[PDB]
Amino acid sequence: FVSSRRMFEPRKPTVSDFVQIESCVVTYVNLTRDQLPDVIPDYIDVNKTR
Amino acid sequence: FVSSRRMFEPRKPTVSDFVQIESCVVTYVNLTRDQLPDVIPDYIDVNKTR
Ligand SMILES: *[C@@H]1O[C@H](CO[C@@H]2O[C@@H](C)[C@@H](O)[C@@H](O)[C@@H]2O)[C@@H](O[C@@H]2O[C@H](CO)[C@@H](O)[C@H](O)[C@H]2NC(C)=O)[C@H](O)[C@H]1NC(C)=O
Ligand SMILES: *[C@@H]1O[C@H](CO)[C@@H](O[C@@H]2O[C@H](CO)[C@@H](O)[C@H](O)[C@H]2NC(C)=O)[C@H](O)[C@H]1NC(C)=O
Repeated sequence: FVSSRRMFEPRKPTVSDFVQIESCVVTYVNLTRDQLPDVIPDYIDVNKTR
Repeated sequence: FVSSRRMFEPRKPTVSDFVQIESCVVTYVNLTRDQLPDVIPDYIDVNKTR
């Protein structure tokens, strides 16, 4: 869930809401190809659509 | 078109500028999926593409 830090406004995540980062860190939740759409309903699997 | 709240700089909107919302309200514009490409040139109908 994503919410304003000031105001609790829980919300589902968005693909555009995120940015890629060069390096992972130990605090990043582990995730897989299949899991990412589960976390992000907005995900687009180009490999599968192709 | 989307433009600054402060001033007038209109341009076509992008799905990247939008977000899901839990609750619809009667103020919201009724819309159809085929209108999404019409409303947003940046929308993609994933199901039909599949
Ligand atoms: C998320 O992943 C990082 C990266 O570690 C790898 O992936 C993990 C799922 C696990 O298989 C690690 O053994 C892999 O090395 C995790 O960071 C690891 O943390 C453990 C804790 O002791 C450490 O032994 C590993 O060396 C770390 N991995 C590194 C440094 O590459 C992390 O714990 C995973 N989970 C979360 C919630 O971030
Ligand atoms: C969009 O669709 C909704 C759902 O039908 C419309 O909401 C209705 O509005 C009328 C107007 O008084 C109410 O009587 C109904 O109770 C509403 N139904 C709901 C909220 O489920 C809405 O008018 C349509 N148009 C717009 C611009 O939202």
